[PDB]
Formats: sequence, C-alpha cells, structure tokens
Amino acid sequence: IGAPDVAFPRLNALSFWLFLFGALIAIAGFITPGGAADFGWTAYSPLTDA
Amino acid sequence: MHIEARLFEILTAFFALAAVVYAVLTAMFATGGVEWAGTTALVLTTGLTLITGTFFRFVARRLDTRPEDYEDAEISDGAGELGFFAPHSWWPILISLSFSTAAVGAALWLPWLIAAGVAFVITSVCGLVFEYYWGPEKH
Amino acid sequence: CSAGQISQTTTQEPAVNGVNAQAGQVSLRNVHLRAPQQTDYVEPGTTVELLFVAANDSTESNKLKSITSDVGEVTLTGDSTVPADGVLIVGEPDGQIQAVENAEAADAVTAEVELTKPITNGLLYDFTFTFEDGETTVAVPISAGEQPRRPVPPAGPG
Amino acid sequence: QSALLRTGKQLFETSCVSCHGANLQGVPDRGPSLIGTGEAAVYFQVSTGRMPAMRGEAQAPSKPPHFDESQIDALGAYVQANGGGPTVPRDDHGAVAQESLIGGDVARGGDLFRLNCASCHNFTGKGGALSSGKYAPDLGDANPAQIYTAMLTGPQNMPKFSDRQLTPDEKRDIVAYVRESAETPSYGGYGLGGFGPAPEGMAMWIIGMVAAIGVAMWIGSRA
Amino acid sequence: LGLMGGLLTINPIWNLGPYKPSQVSAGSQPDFYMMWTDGLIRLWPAWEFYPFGHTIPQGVWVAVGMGLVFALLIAYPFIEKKVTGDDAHHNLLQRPRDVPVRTAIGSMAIALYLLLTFACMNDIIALKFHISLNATTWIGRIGMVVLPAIVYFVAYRWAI
Amino acid sequence: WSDALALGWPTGITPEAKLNRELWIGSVIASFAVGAIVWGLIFWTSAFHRKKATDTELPRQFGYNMPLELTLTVIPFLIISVLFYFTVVVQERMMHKDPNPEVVIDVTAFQWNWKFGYQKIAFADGSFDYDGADPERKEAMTSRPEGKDEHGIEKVGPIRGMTPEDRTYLNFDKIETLGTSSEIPVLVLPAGKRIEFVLNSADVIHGFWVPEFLFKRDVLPEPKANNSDNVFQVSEIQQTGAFVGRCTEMCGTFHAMMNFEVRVVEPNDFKAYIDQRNAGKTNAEALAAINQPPLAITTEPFESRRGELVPQ
Amino acid sequence: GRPGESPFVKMRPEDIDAGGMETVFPWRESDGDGTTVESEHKLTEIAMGVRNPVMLIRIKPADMHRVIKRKGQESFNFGELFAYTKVCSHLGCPSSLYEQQTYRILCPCHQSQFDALEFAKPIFGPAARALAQLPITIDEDGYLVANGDFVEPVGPAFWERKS
Amino acid sequence: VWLTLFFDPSMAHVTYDGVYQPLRGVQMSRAYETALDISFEVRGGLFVRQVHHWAALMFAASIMVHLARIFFTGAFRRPREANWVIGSLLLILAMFEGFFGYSLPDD
Amino acid sequence: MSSTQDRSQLDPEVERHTGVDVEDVPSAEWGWSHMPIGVMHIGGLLSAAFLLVMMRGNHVGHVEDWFLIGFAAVIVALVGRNWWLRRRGWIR
Ligand SMILES: CC(C)=CCC/C(C)=C/CC/C(C)=C/CC/C(C)=C/CC/C(C)=C/CC/C(C)=C/CC/C(C)=C/CC/C(C)=C/CC/C(C)=C/CC1=C(C)C(=O)c2ccccc2C1=O
Ligand SMILES: CCCCCCCCCCCCCCCC(=O)O[C@H](COC(=O)CCCCCCC[C@@H](C)CCCCCCCCC)COP(=O)(O)O[C@H]1[C@H](O)[C@H](O)[C@H](O)[C@@H](O)[C@@H]1O
Ligand SMILES: CCCCCCCCCCCCCCCC(=O)O[C@H](COC(=O)CCCCCCC[C@@H](C)CCCCCCCCC)COP(=O)(O)O[C@H]1[C@H](O)[C@H](O)[C@H](O)[C@@H](O)[C@@H]1O
Ligand SMILES: CCCCCCCC/C=C\CCCCCCCC(=O)OC[C@H](COP(=O)(O)OCCN)OC(=O)CCCCCCCCCCCCCCC
Ligand code: HEC
Ligand code: HEC
Ligand SMILES: *C[C@@H](COC(=O)CCCCCCCCCCCCCCC)OC(=O)CCCCCCCC[C@@H](C)CCCCCCCC
Ligand SMILES: *C(=O)CCCCCCCCCCCCCCC
Ligand code: FES
Ligand SMILES: [Cu+2]
Ligand SMILES: [Cu+2]
Repeated sequence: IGAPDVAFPRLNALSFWLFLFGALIAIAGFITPGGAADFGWTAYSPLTDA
Repeated sequence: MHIEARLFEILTAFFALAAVVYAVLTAMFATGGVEWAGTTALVLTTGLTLITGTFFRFVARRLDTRPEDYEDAEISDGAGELGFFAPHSWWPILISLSFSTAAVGAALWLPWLIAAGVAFVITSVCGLVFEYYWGPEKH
Repeated sequence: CSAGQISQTTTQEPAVNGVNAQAGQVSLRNVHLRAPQQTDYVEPGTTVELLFVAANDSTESNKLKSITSDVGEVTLTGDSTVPADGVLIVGEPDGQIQAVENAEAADAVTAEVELTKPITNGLLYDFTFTFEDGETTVAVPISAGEQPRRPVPPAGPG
Repeated sequence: QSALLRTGKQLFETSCVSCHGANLQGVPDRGPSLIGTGEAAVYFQVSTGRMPAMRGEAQAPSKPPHFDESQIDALGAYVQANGGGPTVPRDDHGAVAQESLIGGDVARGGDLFRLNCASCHNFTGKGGALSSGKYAPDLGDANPAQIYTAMLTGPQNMPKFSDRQLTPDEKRDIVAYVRESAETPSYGGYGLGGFGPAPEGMAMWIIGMVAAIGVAMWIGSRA
Repeated sequence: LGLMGGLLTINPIWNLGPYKPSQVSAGSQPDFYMMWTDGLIRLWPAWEFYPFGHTIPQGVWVAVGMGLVFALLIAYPFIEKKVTGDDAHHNLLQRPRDVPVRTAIGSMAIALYLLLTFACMNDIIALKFHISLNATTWIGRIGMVVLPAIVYFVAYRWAI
Repeated sequence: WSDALALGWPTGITPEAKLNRELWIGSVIASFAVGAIVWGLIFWTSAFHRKKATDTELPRQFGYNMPLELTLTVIPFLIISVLFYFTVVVQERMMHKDPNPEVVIDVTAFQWNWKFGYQKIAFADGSFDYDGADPERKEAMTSRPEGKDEHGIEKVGPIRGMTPEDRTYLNFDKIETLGTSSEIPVLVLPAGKRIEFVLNSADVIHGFWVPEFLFKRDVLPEPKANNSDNVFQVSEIQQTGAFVGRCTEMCGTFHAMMNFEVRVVEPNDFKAYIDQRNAGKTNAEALAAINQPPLAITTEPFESRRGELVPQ
Repeated sequence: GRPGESPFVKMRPEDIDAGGMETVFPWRESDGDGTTVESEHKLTEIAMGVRNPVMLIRIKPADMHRVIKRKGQESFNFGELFAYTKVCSHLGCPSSLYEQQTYRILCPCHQSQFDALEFAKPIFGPAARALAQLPITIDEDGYLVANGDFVEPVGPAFWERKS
Repeated sequence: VWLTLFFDPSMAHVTYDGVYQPLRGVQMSRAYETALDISFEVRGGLFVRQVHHWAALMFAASIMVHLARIFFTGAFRRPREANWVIGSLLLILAMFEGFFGYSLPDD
Repeated sequence: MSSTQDRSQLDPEVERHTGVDVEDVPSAEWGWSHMPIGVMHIGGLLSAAFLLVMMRGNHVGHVEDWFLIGFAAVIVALVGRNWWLRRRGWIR
C-alpha cells in the first residue's frame, strides 16, 4: 500500500508476542503428566466440562 | 473515506438481513423457536459493522478527499509530515509475558498467580503507554 | 507421556484385602478368609469362612465350581451353579448388605474351612479354586473385615 | 434397600460398566474391581467427583460430582450389596454424618496428621507432589465425611487406613484437625498458600525487592 | 519491611508441629538463599563411591559443589584479572553491555542459581503447576548444564 | 461401476439409505464433471508456456471480461440450485416421523458403550403387545426446604429448578441390551419393519452411526432441552444379517471402542428373541436360542490393554 | 497421637490391611505407658530416636509375586508385612510418602523413590542405597515384634560403612 | 534483640500448656515453646518475629542484588578486590546465619 | 539538546591486538569481550559428556535417558558444526 509501517507498530509487536507465548502455553499441556487437551480441536461442550 | 465507510455499510446491510431472516426462520420452522445464540451473534456482528461503518461515514463527511482516497493524486500531494510511529520498544514483549502469566494463573486456578499477572499487566501497559511521555529525570 | 500405555491409574489393584485371581474363565474377586483370631494362630479344628466373589467373564457357562478345596478341607454349604454372565457371592463379607433378607436357596454358597493347620493374619495360604474349565491357586489372605481393635492390655512400666 | 440397589445398578449400567463390568469385576487394564471397595469408597470417590474418570493418567483428578447425594447413596448401596465392605458413617437421621466426624481433641488429631498425613500432604493440609505425575490434593475442599472416607479407603497411592489402624476416634480427631487447619485464618497477615519458604521467598523478591529497587530508582539518578 | 511483617505471613511455626524424627511434610524447603544448595542436593544424580570398606555418599558431592561455588565467588576478581590481564586502577564502572563476556558469565551464573532454586522448589512447582515430579527433577538435571549455556550465549549476543 | 464410483459408500440397507446413496452418486457425478472441466482448463492453460518464439511483446494483457464473468457466475448458481433442490427432496425423507413406528429402540449411549431398551414394539400385521417400563425415571429435584442459610433461600435447584445430576431425560426399558467393555452390544431388529430410534446420551455427546444405514445422528445429553430432534426413524431394513455400527463423535479416550452391531433378523426371529428376553436370558443367550451367532460377528471387543507394548 | 499417656501401644498384623502403611517404633514391655516418670523418658527417647521410626507396609497379596528380596533379607518379611526404616538412606530424612499401587516409598526432602516391592532400593532421586529392612514376626498373643536387628546401619551413609 | 529478650534455646522437652489450642499437651522443645510464646503470649511478638524473618529475607535478597550490581558493573577491579572478597564472606555468613536463624525455633 | 556529549578516559591494560576487534564487538576496548572458542568447544563437549554420564544412575525409566541422549546429541552437533565451520573458514 506504500506505507512505511503499520498503524500501531508497537501493537503488532505485541500481537506477535501474544501469539508466541499464547501458543507456547497451549502446547505446554503436553509437559503435564495428564497430557495436552484430550478433547477435539472443536472442543465440544460436555466433554470439555470439568 | 467514502469507500472505507461503504465497505462496512455493505457488510452491515448483509449482516442485518442475515440476522433478520435467521431470527424469523428460527422463531418459526425451528425445533425450539428462536435459537438465541446465532440470532444474538448475527445481531451483534451487524452491530460491529454498523458501529465501524457509522464512524467511517462520520469521518468521510467530516474530511475533505485525501490524496489516499483521491484518484489521480500525485505523490507530492501527500508528501509531508507523517505522524509519530513508535520506534523500537521492548514493552510489548513484557505485556505479552504478563498476560501469559495471568493466563496460566487462570488455567491452573492459582489466584495468587492471577493477581501477580494482572499487576504485571498493569505495570507493562503503564510502561508502554508512558514510554514516549516520561520526562527527563529532575534529580 | 504419563498417560501412555503404562499408566499408574489404569494399572491399579483394588484397595481391598482380598486377592484377585483372573486365571480361568471365571474371575475371583476379593477372595479372603474371615478367620477371627484371638491369639497367634487360628487353631486347627475351628471353622473359618472363605469369602470371595466368582464373576463369569464369558456368557457362553462355567457355573460348575466343582471342588475349590485345598489344605483346610474347604466345604461349600448351599452350593449352587450361579455364575452365568453374573456373580456368585459365597458368603457375607463384613458390611455386606442383606439385599434379600430371606432364605434364597438357604445360604448363598458359603465356603467354610476346618483348618487342620494353624493360620495367622498377615500370611498367605494357597487355595486351589477348580472350575470345570480349570484350576488356579489363589494364595488367599486373612482379612479382619470390619472388626475394631481388640484392646491390648495396659502396659506396666518396668 | 431394594429400590436403592435398583437405582444404583441403573446408574452403574449407564455410567461405569465400560470400566468395571456389570458384575463389578474390574475391566482388565481400564479399572479395578469394585468388589469389596465398599460404600465408603464409592461415596468418597463419587462425591468428590473424582471417579467418573475420562482418562487414564498418572492420577485421576478431582472434579465436580457427577451424581447428587441420593444417587451417590444408590451407587454406594449397590456396590456394597455386590461386594460388601466399608460403609460411610451416618448420623441419627440417616444422612451422611459430617459434624459428628469432628473429633473433640485437636492436638491429638494434629499429632496423628503430622505422623501420618503431613507425610505427603503438608503441615497444614495443603497438597504435596508424588513420584511421577501424582500429587496429594489440598484438603481444604474435603468435608468431614469425605476426609473420613478418604482415610477409610485408600483411593490411589494413599495408604488404606483401616479402622483397626486408625480407630474411628483417631480418624475423627484427624478430621477435626484437617477442618481446623483448613478454616483457621492465617495469624499474622495473608497466608501465602501454606508453603513457607517458597511462597515467602517469591513474595520477598517480588513485593519487597521491587519496592526497594523502585524506591532506589526514585531517590537516585540514572546515568 | 514492617508492611510485609504485618500483611504477609512468614514462617507460621504454629502450623508446623514440634520437630520429631518421624513426622515430615511434603514441602521441606529452606529459605530462598539456601534453596540453591537444597536444589543442588536434589538434582545431583545420586553418584556414590565405595572405596575399600568405606562409603562416599552423595552429600559430599554437594559439599564439594558448595566449596567450589564459594571459592570461585571469592576469587573471581583475581580470576578475572588473571584471564584478562587488567591490573589497572579502575575507578569508572563498566556497563554490563560494554563488558559482554563478564555479563554473559554473570547471566549464566544467575541462570544456574535460579535453576537450582526452582529445583529445590520443584516439589511445590510440580504440585501446583501440574508437572511430574520426576519431570521437574530431570528438567533441573538437564538444564543445569543446558540452561547455563543458553543463557551465556543469549546474554553475550544481547550485550553485543 | 456404481460401487467404485460411490467412492466407498456402502450399499444401503434401508429405503432412506438407498435414496441417500443415489443422491450421493448424482452429486459425485456432478462434482467429477466440474472437476474434470476445471482440471482440463488448468492443464490446457499450462500449454501457454513462455514460447521462445515470444519476442519482446507481452501477452494480450486483457483481464476484465464482464460477459464471461456473468456466465461463469450464473452457471454455478444453477448447478448448486439444482443440487439444493435434490438435497431438499432427499432431506424430506430424513425423518418422516411416522406416528406409527413398528418397533421403537431406546438408544442410550453412555461413556464408552451403548444400551438399547426396546421401548415399544407394535407390528402392523398385528403382534408384540409390548411396552417400555419407565418406573425408574426418578428425578433429582434438590427442593430441600432450606439450605446452608437459616431461612429465605429455600433453594429449588440450579436448572429449571432441578440439578444437573438429573438423568430424568434418560428413558429405561424392561429389555436392556447393555454393552459391556468385553462384550460388543448387538441390537437385534426385525427385518422389513419400521424402526424408530429414540437417541440419548448418559454423560457426553457422541454419535450413533450405522455406516450401512448411510445416516448418523448425535446422541446428546439432553436433546429436548437443547432443541435437538434426537429421535429418528428408518422406514425399513431389507437385508438381514449383522451390520457394524460405530461411534462418530468425541466421547473421551475410548471413543474408538464404542462399536456395536445392528443385527437384522426375520420378524419370527424377533418374536423368538423378544420372548426369550422377556424370559430371563441375556442377549447372547437369546441369539444362540434363535440360532444366530451370539457375539458381534462384524467386530470384536478388542483388547482392554492400553496397547501392544504394555507388559500385559 | 495421645498427648503423653500410652503414646506407644502394641500392634497386631490384622490391624493393617492390604495397601496400608503404619509408622511403628521399638517399644519394650519395660518401656510401659508414660504414666510414670521413669517411663515418659524411655518413651520420649523412643519417639526422638533418629533411627527408631520404621514403616510397616502391607503388600497386597496380588502384588506379592512382584517382590524381589535382598541377600540375608529374604525371610525378613512376615508374610505380606514388610518393615523398612523410615529414615531416607540419603541424608536421613524420613521417607514417609508411601505410594500403594506403585509400592514406592518417596522421601519429601529430596524426592527419592525406593521400590518397596523389591528390597527398598532407590529407583529415583539422590538416594543410592536401599532402606534397611527390619526383620519382623509375631510373638505370643500375635503381636508384631522385630525378629532381629537391621543387618546394616540404618541411618544415612557415612565414611565407615559397607564393611 | 527483642526476640532474644523472649526466646529460650533448649531441647528440654515440655508439654505446651499454652494458649494455642491445636498444640496442647504435645511434647516439644523449650525452643519451640518459647517461639510459640513469642507468637501468641507476647504482645506484638508475632509481628516482631515476622518482620525479623522478612528482614532476613530482604537482607539476603539485597545482598544478592548488590553482588549482581558490583559484578556486572566491574566494581571489584584493582582498587576493590579486597572489598569484593570481604563482601563474599559477608554473603556466605548471611546465608548461614539465616539458616541458623530459621533453625533456631525447633520446628 | 538537553544533554552533554560524554567523554571518558578508561585506564587500559592483553592489548586487545590478538583476539576480538571493534568491528565484531563495538566495545572491545571497554571490557572483557572475547572468550577463546576452545573454551566454548570444550565446555560443550563436557556438557554433552555430563548429560550422557547422567544416564548411568538409579532410574528405571528410559524416557529420561532418551532426553539426555537427544540434548547431548544437539550439543555435540552444535559444537561440531562450529568447529568444522571455523576450521574451514566459516564455510557452509
Ligand atoms: C527445576 C525446574 C525449573 C523444573 C521445571 C518446573 C517448572 C518451573 C516449569 C515451568 C512452570 C510453568 C511456567 C508452568 C505453566 C505451564 C507451562 C510450562 C507453560 C509453558 C511455559 C512457557 C515457555 C510459556 C510462554 C509464556 C511464559 C513465559 C509463561 C510463564 C508463566 C509463569 C508461571 C510466569 C511466572 C513464573 C512462576 C511464578 C513460576 C512458578 C515458580 C514459583 C517458585 C512460585 C512460588 C509460589 C507458589 C508455588 C505458590 O503456591 C504461592 C501461593 C500464594 C502466594 C505465592 C505463591 C508463590 O510465590
Ligand atoms: C506489602 C505487602 C502486601 C501484601 C498483600 C496481602 C494480601 C492480602 C490478602 C487478603 C487478606 C488476608 C487473608 C488471610 C487468609 C488467607 O490466607 O487468604 C485466603 C486466600 O488465599 C488465596 O487463595 C489467594 C487469593 C488471591 C489474592 C492474594 C494474592 C496475593 C499475592 C500475589 C501476594 C504475594 C506475592 C507473590 C507474587 C507471585 C508472582 C511470582 C512471579 C482466603 O481464604 P481461602 O481462599 O479460602 O484459603 C484457602 C483455605 O480456606 C483452604 O483451606 C486452603 O486449603 C487453601 O485452599 C487456601 O487457599
Ligand atoms: C529457567 C528454568 C527452566 C528449565 C530450563 C531447562 C531446559 C531444559 C529442559 C530439559 C527437558 C528434559 C525433560 C525430560 C524430563 C524427564 O526425563 O521426565 C520425563 C517427563 O517427560 C516430560 O514431560 C518432560 C517435558 C520437558 C519440558 C521442558 C519444560 C521447559 C520449561 C520449564 C521452560 C519454561 C521456563 C519458565 C521460566 C519462568 C521464569 C522464572 C523466573 C519422564 O517422567 P515420568 O513422569 O517418570 O514418565 C513415566 C514414563 O517414563 C514411563 O514410561 C511411563 O510408565 C509413565 O509412568 C510415566 O510416568
Ligand atoms: C522425535 C521422536 C521421539 C520418539 C517418538 C516415540 C514416542 C513414544 C513414547 C511413548 C509411547 C507410550 C508408551 C509409554 C511406555 C514407554 C515404552 C516402554 O514400554 O518402555 C518401558 C520403559 C518403562 O517401563 P519400566 O518397566 O518401568 O522400566 C523398564 C525396565 N527395564 O519405558 C522406556 O523404556 C521409555 C521408552 C519410550 C521412548 C522414549 C520417549 C522419550 C523421547 C525423548 C526425545 C527428546 C529428544 C530431545 C531433543 C532436544
Ligand atoms: C502418599 C501417602 C498419603 C498419606 C499417608 C495420606 N494421604 Fe491423603 N491423599 C494422598 C493421595 C495420593 C491422595 C489422592 C487420592 C485421589 O485423588 O483419589 C489423597 C487424597 C486425600 C483427600 C481427598 C481430598 C479431596 O479434596 O479430594 C483427603 C481428604 C486426604 N487425602 C486426607 C488424608 C488424611 C486425613 C490422612 C490421614 C493420615 C491422609 N490423607 C494420609 C496421599 C496420602
Ligand atoms: C476408566 C474410567 C473409570 C470410570 C468411568 C469409573 N472408574 Fe472407578 N476406578 C477407575 C480407576 C482407574 C480406579 C483406580 C484409580 C483411581 O481411583 O483414581 C478406580 C477406582 C474406583 C474406586 C476406588 C477403589 C478402591 O479400592 O479404592 C471406586 C469406589 C470406584 N472406582 C467406583 C466407581 C464408580 C461408582 C463409578 C461410576 C460413578 C466409576 N468408578 C467410574 C476407573 C474408572
Ligand atoms: C512422551 C515422550 C514422547 O514425546 C517426545 O519425545 C517429544 C519430545 C519433543 C522434545 C521436547 C523438548 C522439550 C522442549 C524444549 C524447548 C527448549 C527449552 C529451552 C529454552 C527454555 O516425550 C515426553 O516425555 C513428553 C512429550 C511432550 C513434550 C512437550 C514439550 C512442550 C514444549 C513446551 C514446554 C514449550 C517449549 C518452549 C519452546 C521455547 C522456544 C521458542 C521461544
Ligand atoms: C505425557 O503425559 C504426554 C504425552 C503426549 C503424547 C504426544 C507427543 C506430543 C509431542 C509433540 C511435540 C511437543 C512440542 C515440541 C517442542 C520442541
Ligand atoms: S533426604 Fe531423603 S532422598 Fe535426600
Ligand atoms: Cu464415539
Ligand atoms: Cu459415547
């Protein structure tokens, strides 16, 4: 588009780090003894209940 | 910003039509009347687009045609002082880490860690917001 | 991978005194001896009960329960051919609910042993349960089902 | 009771026959046999909600109960009838006794708890870690009947404390100590969990040291 | 410090019964300043030697480790000057970025100390953050030689 | 040719399954025609290489073909509208909801196995004076006069005045063909009759799918309260024999171990089976008595062992 | 846990049930209840003995076939009763955290597991020597008594050991 | 100083017989008994001992932070290696004194 | 413009003539700036050796040994890559 930078370039830096760290804690369910999320990716309701 | 507003106006029209037709055809011809989940979601995405498009239309009527929005505009026309764009900053990663601490505190139901993460999020957001306003040390 | 193929929770025995003997088509559950002992041993010549539950696995049945006798001369009063995709509860384990409170075939196949040999709590004593399908040694324990502590005499310091 | 046994069998059939066959014999390598576990074990497990477990892992976690009090009683009665075993304590009316399980003596309960319970749980009833993926849950959520039945039966990796080993009086004293330690306010400020050294060091390094360093940055200069 | 003494509970001994050799608890940690020694005890891999009719238990390993830690800490400036050659009278401080190798080494040492401290706390970490106790122990064991290297490299490059 | 072109769709055993298979064949024919023409277009424009004979002259550089765009945005609408009309007419026979089912099966699916109730049987030719039990549908209204507080709360219950641990939505019957982990359940149905299935889940959502019915439904915990039409009908089952059935929604860990069978037997065989089940007998015993293999012949209750490398 | 009077009471095998652990101490008839002043010092010594406390564990009969025994300790167990010192073989903390259905005696001080099924040898953590196994039996009247003394020093190891 | 005005170091066994009900009649060392007396029987003794322990933790933490400051800033070079050395001895002494301090009330 | 340009005379003393250069580390003259690559190579080799040796111990499981092997292999691979590249003049 001919722009020099994005509208809020400290915000897109935050977006990447929110992506990275948010992703890591999701994958981090594996290191727990029980495992990661066993329910499907869709994560239907009663199966995801406590 | 005429086209920018018109995009959201078109989206709002479509989503309003979708919400209305869904609500009607679910109030009748459904097992239990109005679904109340799809209906509300469609109504409030219509609201999303309506808010954004209304603001864009207000701006379009308040603004004279910009070089960006003007066909047959030369580069020199838009040449000038662009505004402040934040240079290098390490506050975003700290905000992300603080929010991750709060998130793990929520997942592993640890109220102490939730409180610590919220305090860190407040601190990191304060740092990011004040980054370019903190004055020199007065000694 | 603490939830893999070798998992603690899945590989657990019941927290009950009776042993489990799955050998043979009919599986033995909570097999123990009710032999209340007042001293070191349960003296020979005293009858003590052999509690267990025989659960049939295959519905196609092994309801014989021929002899199930070993050193001790185990006799099966009120014997019946119960196990057919079901349970045979020989006796009344401490706390057992009288689900019927009536004489259904008199006793429910109570197994009792005249020891002919001292036994004591904490030891394992081999019993050969033999159905028409086959025979299995079980190594039954002694269980004090629901009896409270017997008062130990007070100690006189010396 | 006849109808209670019928209801217990009904719930068992549509809840857990996939893990202990209709005969309650343990399904090989999915669940242990319920013969002899007893009404007490059934009550503890289902009331804590721990048991209707939807995964095989290091330890079955606790979770919201999947059956109400009457249904838990039905399950327990059915399992007691099938196997026969320990029974959950009950009061004069017939309901599961909870207040009655609060032993009068609390110093004795605390000594017994420290000798036997604190071994893995904590000084004051908090949780503790175990060999590999296991853990001892914090006792703050357990009601007196659940604590008594948890002693009476060994759910998983907890030693089974028979009545002969811990007579109902000693078990009641331990229950009283557990409840007192759970409901006792922390004297001397916010009790950082119950673990002393680790929470306290973290709180130092965060609160006290951030305060000190920020105050130093305020007072001094940057250069 | 007064506000902390008021609002935060520190060492509530009343919850902790009097010492008896038989009674125990799951936590069993020292204050944070000795948590690193305790974590060294936990992580060091049970290596015992048995000379002729004698034993050299795993405790001596940690004793020697602490001896080495203190010796190196006390003798660093002399080690630093032997390594670099600096025998000049220095009255102007160096920025940690301006001294990368020393900054990298300090970061590596702090990483090792933090790893040891969290290894001592591994019991409570495993309990609260649902990680296997064996998993935390072996994370500490591997990381006490991996994390120091990672932090050294990262700190050196960060300073540059 | 039809079997191969069906892309591995089993030949149905019900009129609904046959009609669905025919619709699938037609839709696959249409999809393959569209794919063939589009792939032909791609592999024919791949013949527009940069010929070395192309001198310093760029291509036609046209873009922006309004009539062609209109044609190729009109025809897809026609194709999908025809497919939608066929879809609607086929859908109409998805649940005809005939108010006179010939046999009603209460399919309650709990965590990691099935149970079939035989709620009601009413043959059109005239037979089977049979009915469901429903004494055991007992509610869990937590309507105690008072709760923890001294007075005032008089709590009724969280949901519609009841507790989530209600199970009243579940229905129970005299003849229950419960499936054990070591015994695959075999729901036996009469051939040639209309079979209704009243679908429910004891604990969690999962999915009843007989692959040869060419139809699946999701047994939900409380379909009536979730506005789900769990109950669905099958007009007929022509072919007899044993047909595998599977669980087709996430159940938990043992989601792949919920296989069952729907053994379709003759009406006289069903007479004998139901009589022998009214008499104290198990499903396997009744099957053997009617001279049909007792255990599921299309599937086995495979090992409860966590896997092959587990040390028994 | 009685506060002071009769702190230690004789024990019987029936008191423990499969998958149960009990901390026991070396009580003598002479070391009667704590009522007297001569007693309540012997009893205090018993309680405060570092190497005194032992854990008596009841191995399940089903799992009795997985037991592997040490040299000179094959007959130490009384049927399905195994008595192992509570003092961890590494630095001497009590190893009280007994896990049944895994038969692992875990120490909280430094997270060392000892396999109770086999002779209580360390299968994880800093410990490298097995817990000393007490020989147990039943005397007259059926009360549990020690059938001897530890065949090895029981506390944590030291230089003059293993000879 | 305030703590020593109320602390009694001894293993002499005693039954509490204090105010703290959850520990009554239990054999304990006089050290533990007097620590409990500081906590409960003495006005502000709990606060004094808590601020003492918090001061110990802050002492260790601030020593560590100061060590980091000097090490990373190179304040130990030629003129001040002796200062670094004595500071390291000070840190070791602080660690071990904190060890003995939280070991004092037999717990 | 409310800042004054700084100038400093740092007492210097190796003559930073065989080792790192300002082009590679801008502040080479201002402090300890280069560790011999032999130190890092030998340290990585010893770390990998320690990880491998930690396999020998009292632990029935072998997931731990496989993790040790993986990490030691990664360390050895990194050290080998660095050594080979430096030997060949940072090629490939
Ligand atoms: C030897 C050793 C370190 C072994 C490994 C064990 C270990 C520490 C594992 C990590 C722990 C974590 C972070 C678990 C969450 C799940 C997980 C691993 C997610 C992936 C990690 C990852 C790379 C995430 C990306 C984003 C990111 C950096 C997230 C970090 C989130 C967190 C938890 C930040 C804070 C770090 C933290 C406080 C960790 C716990 C450490 C300690 C010693 C807490 C002490 C403590 C405890 C334990 C209390 O209970 C308590 C109760 C009441 C008041 C105070 C406290 C208190 O201070
Ligand atoms: C200058 C100093 C400033 C210090 C701030 C002081 C904070 C004041 C807190 C409130 C007043 C005092 C409360 C005293 C009473 C009290 O103790 O408070 C409990 C609460 O406790 C919790 O849950 C935590 C709730 C979350 C809020 C408090 C978190 C503050 C932390 C973050 C401060 C330390 C800094 C750490 C930083 C960490 C980040 C590191 C990067 C409340 O009861 P409860 O909730 O039920 O505790 C359960 C028993 O019941 C049950 O048996 C038992 O078994 C347990 O389950 C127990 O939790
Ligand atoms: C700054 C400190 C951070 C640490 C730095 C060090 C980084 C190096 C990480 C080294 C990873 C080594 C992991 C191996 C560990 C190992 O060997 O143990 C295993 C368990 O595998 C696992 O999950 C391991 C997962 C490893 C995850 C790595 C986590 C990295 C995190 C901690 C980084 C975030 C740091 C955040 C810092 C916050 C700021 C602090 C201020 C098996 O246990 P077990 O449980 O007994 O399994 C039995 C079977 O064996 C048996 O078959 C079967 O029968 C079963 O029974 C099963 O139980
Ligand atoms: C990418 C490819 C990675 C590999 C992908 C395959 C992963 C499969 C893992 C688990 C599957 C579930 C089975 C779970 C059961 C384990 C299998 C088994 O049956 O083996 C028995 C022993 C305990 O049985 P035990 O009686 O107590 O002792 C026996 C006495 N002699 O476990 C063992 O040997 C452990 C062997 C299992 C493989 C090791 C997994 C860790 C790999 C870590 C790699 C990280 C590399 C780091 C890089 C930076
Ligand atoms: C490791 C040895 C061990 C000892 C000894 C022990 N516990 Fe536990 N405790 C555990 C473990 C492991 C669990 C987890 C059981 C489960 O999840 O099924 C547990 C669970 C519990 C629970 C359930 C709490 C809840 O909310 O679910 C209570 C209550 C409890 N224990 C109390 C006690 C009491 C009272 C004693 C009295 C001596 C005791 N424990 C002794 C380890 C132990
Ligand atoms: C495989 C999933 C699973 C299901 C679902 C399940 N169980 Fe269990 N059960 C187990 C496992 C595994 C154990 C042993 C480990 C544990 O309890 O965490 C166990 C143990 C028990 C115990 C304790 C046994 C003892 O000796 O202490 C009781 C009681 C019990 N189950 C009853 C029930 C009841 C009642 C239900 C239905 C409400 C049920 N279970 C559902 C697998 C299951
Ligand atoms: C059960 C077996 C079988 O599975 C495996 O063996 C796969 C193991 C893959 C290797 C995992 C190594 C651990 C991650 C190291 C990341 C770098 C750390 C140094 C920097 C701090 O294996 C198991 O026992 C468990 C298998 C599950 C492993 C899950 C690992 C999840 C990773 C998660 C903790 C996030 C990693 C953070 C990466 C940070 C790098 C980007 C910034
Ligand atoms: C243990 O209880 C969980 C076992 C999980 C089995 C599946 C293995 C997943 C591994 C994927 C890779 C993890 C992340 C890799 C980061 C480098
Ligand atoms: S003190 Fe027990 S293992 Fe170290
Ligand atoms: Cu399924
Ligand atoms: Cu299902």
